[PDB]
Amino acid sequence: IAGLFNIPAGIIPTGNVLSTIEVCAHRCIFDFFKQIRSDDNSLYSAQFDILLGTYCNTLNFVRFLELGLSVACICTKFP
Amino acid sequence: VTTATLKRQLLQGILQIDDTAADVPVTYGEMVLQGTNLVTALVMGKAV
Repeated sequence: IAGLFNIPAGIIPTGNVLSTIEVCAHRCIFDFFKQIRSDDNSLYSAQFDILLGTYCNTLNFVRFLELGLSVACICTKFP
Repeated sequence: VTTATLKRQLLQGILQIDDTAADVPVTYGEMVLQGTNLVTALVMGKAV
């Protein structure tokens, strides 16, 4: 039930419990209850995975079309 | 981080000093963030 950033607890209640019944009744899958009077504390609290900039490695662009091979061996083309 | 005597001996025997100035940063790096973006991201779940 708990262990996440937010606890929806199923659906948002429409005020109070109707049918004139207790909010606890029989505990089957629900066991957490909390009633407040006016607002709450810790109003500045959140959780998000922020990220500034995409860090990546740099690789030199090296190809086989280099003058070293042409100056070391004989270069020819036979298409 | 080296010993004073060792660094003095090194600078007198082998190493040479040719520095007269330094570099001082001119950016404090102070910035602020608004919680509205975090709230909207949390209330949406998936965002770009």
